[PDB]
Amino acid sequence: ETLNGGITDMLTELANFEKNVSQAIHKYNAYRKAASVIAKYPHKIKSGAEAKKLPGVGTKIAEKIDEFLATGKLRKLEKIRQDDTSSSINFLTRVSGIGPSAARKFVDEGIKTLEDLRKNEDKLNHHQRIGLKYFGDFEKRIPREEMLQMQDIVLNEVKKVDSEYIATVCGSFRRGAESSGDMDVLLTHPSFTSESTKQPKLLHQVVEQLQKVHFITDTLSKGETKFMGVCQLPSKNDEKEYPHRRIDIRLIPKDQYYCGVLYFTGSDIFNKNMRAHALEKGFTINEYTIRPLGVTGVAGEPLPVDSEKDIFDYIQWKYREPKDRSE
DNA sequence: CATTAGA
DNA sequence: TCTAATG
Ligand code: NA
Ligand code: NA
Repeated sequence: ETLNGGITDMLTELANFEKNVSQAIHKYNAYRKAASVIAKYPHKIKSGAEAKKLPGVGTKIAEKIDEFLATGKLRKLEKIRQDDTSSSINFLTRVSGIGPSAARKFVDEGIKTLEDLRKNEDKLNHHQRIGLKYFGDFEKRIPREEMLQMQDIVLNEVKKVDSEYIATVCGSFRRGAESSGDMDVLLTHPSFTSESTKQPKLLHQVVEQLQKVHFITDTLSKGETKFMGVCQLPSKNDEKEYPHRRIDIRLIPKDQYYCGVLYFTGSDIFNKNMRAHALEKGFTINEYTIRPLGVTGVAGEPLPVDSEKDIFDYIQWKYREPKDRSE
């Protein structure tokens, strides 16, 4: 957690590089396992060899360990950190809709700078274009202050459109976090569940709504179960407008809410833990359901839920407020 | 790990 | 169709 961090962090530095600049899934996958194990390791790594004993830690990595242990630096790292091309890819990648595949492709073409992108807004697709369009706004955090204003609006329409709607703004937001990245609206409705052959307009109705009013200003992607967009707070009697923000909505079968809701609310750890807990308590929990375990090895049978509570009960736990969903 | 674009 | 990009 700190006793072997540099090693791990250098490792991840390395790893990530292979994945992105180079197209070396393997090496990249190497660095990651290695970083994982060493990370586990209960002692201070003092040398390659000691490291090397490790599973996944070969001669390659060990080698880097020593050089780093010796000189608190690495060349390959130092070389890469320098490398314009590689620096370039790490950056373009920040543009929403820009992957590494694209990042290289763009570079090769010679698009390195943000402006480069602008000069050629044509070589970019709608997603990427909007990505670029709102680059600055997409990088800025979301004050809960705004979260509250945002949430409030979304809820208001949802209800206005159909009273039978169920929405939940999951995430950190939900976990009481002071700020957030983008807003996540978990959606469902009774006329939709596991079997009931859809009702795409169920999704569509709302979206239209939020656009209607002008909260949604753009669509990244819209499918029959997941809308990916950008929204905006109504720049008051201005002198102050609002940054453009990422927003996502997803329709859900009412018979799978709380689970998802459980799940999207997190935290990353709280889940796992809550997840490990169900296992002992004779269960299984995943993004959609909770199913009683059967000794034979595995087992099915999706237990009926009506609130985050049911799930809790099932594994016989303490209701944990979103607030304290921290781990 | 699944859901969307696009080509 | 596959393949990429987001979460
Ligand atoms: Na080994
Ligand atoms: Na990106």
